[PDB]
Amino acid sequence: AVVKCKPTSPGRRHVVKVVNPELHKGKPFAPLLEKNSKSGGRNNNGRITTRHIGGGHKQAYRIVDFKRNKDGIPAVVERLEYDPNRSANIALVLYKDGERRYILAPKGLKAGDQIQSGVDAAIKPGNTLPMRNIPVGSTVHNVEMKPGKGGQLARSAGTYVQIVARDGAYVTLRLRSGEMRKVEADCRATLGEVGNAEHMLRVLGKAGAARWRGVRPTVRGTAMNPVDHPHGGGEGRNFGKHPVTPWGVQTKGKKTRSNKRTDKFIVRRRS
Amino acid sequence: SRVCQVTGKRPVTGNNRSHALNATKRRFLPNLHSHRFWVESEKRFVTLRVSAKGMRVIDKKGIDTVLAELRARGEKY
Amino acid sequence: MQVILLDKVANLGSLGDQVNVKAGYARNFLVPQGKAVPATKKNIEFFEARRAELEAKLAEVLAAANARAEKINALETVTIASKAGDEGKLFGSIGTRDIADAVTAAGVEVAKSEVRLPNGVLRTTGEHEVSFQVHSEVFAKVIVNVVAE
Amino acid sequence: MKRTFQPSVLKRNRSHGFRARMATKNGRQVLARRRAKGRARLTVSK
Amino acid sequence: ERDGREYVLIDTAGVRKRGKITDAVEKFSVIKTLQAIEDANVVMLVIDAREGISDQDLSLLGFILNSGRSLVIVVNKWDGLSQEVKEQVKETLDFRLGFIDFARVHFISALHGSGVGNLFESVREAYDSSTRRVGTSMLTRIMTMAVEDHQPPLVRGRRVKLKYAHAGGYNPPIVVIHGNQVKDLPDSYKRYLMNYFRKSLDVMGSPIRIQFKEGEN
RNA sequence: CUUUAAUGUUUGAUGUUCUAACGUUGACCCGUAAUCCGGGUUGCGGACAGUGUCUGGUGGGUAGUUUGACUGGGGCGGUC
RNA sequence: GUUUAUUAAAAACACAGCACUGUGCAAACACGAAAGUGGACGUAUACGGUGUGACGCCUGCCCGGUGCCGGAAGGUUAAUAUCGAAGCCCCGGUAAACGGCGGCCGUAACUAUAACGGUCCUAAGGUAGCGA
RNA sequence: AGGACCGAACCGACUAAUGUUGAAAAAUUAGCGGAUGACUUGUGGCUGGGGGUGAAAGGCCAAUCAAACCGGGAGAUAGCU
Repeated sequence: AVVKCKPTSPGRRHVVKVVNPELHKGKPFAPLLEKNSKSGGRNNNGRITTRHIGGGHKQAYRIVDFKRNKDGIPAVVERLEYDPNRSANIALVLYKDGERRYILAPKGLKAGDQIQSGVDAAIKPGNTLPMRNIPVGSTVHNVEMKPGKGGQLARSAGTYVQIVARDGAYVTLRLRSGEMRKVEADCRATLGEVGNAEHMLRVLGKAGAARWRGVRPTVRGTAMNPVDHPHGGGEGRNFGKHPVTPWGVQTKGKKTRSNKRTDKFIVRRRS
Repeated sequence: SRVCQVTGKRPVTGNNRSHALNATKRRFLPNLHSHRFWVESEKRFVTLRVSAKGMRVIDKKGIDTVLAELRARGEKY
Repeated sequence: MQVILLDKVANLGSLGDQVNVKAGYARNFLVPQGKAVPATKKNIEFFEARRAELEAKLAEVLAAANARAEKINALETVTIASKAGDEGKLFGSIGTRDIADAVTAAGVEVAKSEVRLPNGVLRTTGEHEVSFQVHSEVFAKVIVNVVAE
Repeated sequence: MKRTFQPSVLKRNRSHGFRARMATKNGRQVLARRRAKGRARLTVSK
Repeated sequence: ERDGREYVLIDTAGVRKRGKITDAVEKFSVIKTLQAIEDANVVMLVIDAREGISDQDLSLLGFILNSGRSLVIVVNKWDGLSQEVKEQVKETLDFRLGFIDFARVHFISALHGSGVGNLFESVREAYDSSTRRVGTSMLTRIMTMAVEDHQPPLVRGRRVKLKYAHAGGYNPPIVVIHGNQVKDLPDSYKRYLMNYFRKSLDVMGSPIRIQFKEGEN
């Protein structure tokens, strides 16, 4: 939860932080762990492609999946754990299958909670099913769009979507946006959501914070020498010119849509 | 590639052109697509990359005549 | 291109109708399916002699295919012949689900919109009882005895 | 301040190693060029 | 003329010039628009919101500045445009070039009419300012402020001297100020002092003109 | 002939549904106790999409260059 | 904090915070004729872009409903030279509209400033910041 | 605890001074800044020229950089000395 830094320095004057004491402190489960990778973000032919990405800290990936499987004989929540692999918190479950696996891990958890990936469902908050057996108006997260592809939409803190209708084949849901989109008739998404609805108030706070967050300066184009990249500006820092990007035409308050294949699922556009 | 395997293709030399009649060059891609032909003579598909002049050409002569060649052109069936 | 049909009857074109057709229908539906053979001023001569045999001797247990076809285009009264449609009414256990094989239109079907049954259905004679779903997870049924001769 | 001359046998050699220069047609078009020009050091990494 | 007051129709095709014919090429029509300049004390620029401000068109506004006649800016066939208009920015790019006048934007159609009154009105207001009764006194008095405030330029360690302005006509307002030599000012300071006058006494009208004569040095 | 039907038509649009090209960064089986690929099965999309040609609009982002001369220094101006 | 290595250390550049936009994953976007790759083993509390520059303090004005404002083309109100244009709907445009963010009059005690209404407009109405 | 204070190492270079055919293709001499992090550094490795890269100066990219270096085109071309 929230904790405010007491100022003893500027450089600790606007550091807003949120502690995580309801997780263990120390190593986690290595046999479900895997390396990180850093490449400054850089391309196949390593290049600065999408600027600013890279650095950070070190961090580590964790071998995971949210396809709610080995459905069989249910699990229970063993612990939750922080990981910098999401803006949330993930959690180990232990199955009665005698399986051991991590899950994305919703808000409602308090350890030892009952889990079943069984399609009958105990309609338990945080539990998954394919949306064709949902309740009407249900709140769901881990929206896929091909059946069993594995969620790829809505797997962040407090992200969810409300089911608007399920009529005939296909289910229309409201993306967090105010976007109505229809995913398929079977397709999953997990009841409710994962919280961490407070790390919104967590800050970088300073450059040191941003340095361990791998944010390498978003370097202001606009007061550069326009020669190698243009936009506005000059040596005189003058205005009263035709503002466009290097593609010769504006990018700020211009639509885009290069996916003439997903209009068909879209009912009412994003905001 | 970008070649018919029959008709004989590859992009071939160009230029944008203007009544100005400026100088630049650009090549020119044919209209080929890999289309899933049904051999029938072993009753399988041997999907080949083919022109769209060629698509016609294959048809007019028939499957195993394009596919008579390839072997006679010493190349992947 | 152009073909002489092999097809007995077909919804346009029938019974050794030599006609030209769309290229995109002809090469990927009229052939290779047996519903046509390419035409050439060579082929037509071969074919003309051949069809007094072929579009008769083949085309005589095929009357079934045009009839049964309706039943699989809807999938409301899922009916095909396993051996039948040319032997009187569709009878025996033989037909659809007793091997769990029935032809689909395009794999999008209403003939496996639920699965639940312990040894399938069909087990009468002189008619053939199909199960005609009333839901997608309850099988309260409305079984019919359609035939498609 | 430092100087343009930096040390290392290692780095020197795997800037251009003989084989690596025998292993890309263009800087082998070169190898041959010089070789025909008759220079008994070649690589300069003996 | 209707209501005695003169209207012109101009350019070459698309204008809905389909007339008796007379401009074999792109040229002759231009001979006409230059007539359109001669006759004005007001010019109206129609621009579209969906083909307006073309390259030729922005040059056309630049030209207008030469034309020395009052600019009133019309946008016609503007009831069919999209609800989020494209077009504030289109107004902004022309605004920044920039035309100190009074605008006044019109969004009409010839196939509806909305702007119809507002166009009639705008021209009159623009004409009053343009045609304003002027007068050596006013000009001299506001001028003093300007030069005191921001400094007449110095040239070759010798400071210049301004000493009166008078009006050489008013209809497109011209003034001729007798000070130091032509090159002793840059065109810019001329314009600075001009812009000042354009500011301190309203000119919703046309650009105003400034001159400099020498005799004292 | 202007004009106007009635009729023969001829053809293109929209509308809807389909599947069989085609797509499938769904799921599985398989060469192969290989995140590549290939083939096959099935699920989903679907005559679309996308691309090739042709073709209209846009395009200082990129490209080649153009911007006189007279001149009591030039540019200024004015002038040819 | 960072920086013009081999003139110039800053007020420059950066920066948290803030603001705005664009993007629903086969993402935007970016590189790479493309294949592929990066973006991301991520997933709108984000991601990308852009932009402003701690912090505190200076009040940032929604067009839909219905109304209003200008205008014509119509509607509506007219004569009934029918057509019906003027004022109003509508078309556009309009929230210093109802309703949250001014005056002026009475009134929170030197009247006067005024939370309520009247009055200018179918303006909330000096509440914030700040006072000779 | 901390982009915490002072301050060696190590890195950086604000004042001055000196050198300026040096001792030195930017050091020395003498004060001086930061110094547990937006740190510092090794080793190795990788981003390549109309190109990178760039906490951005039109910097820097092999002593060279408002267009590398090198080869060729090319005895360029030059109403000019």
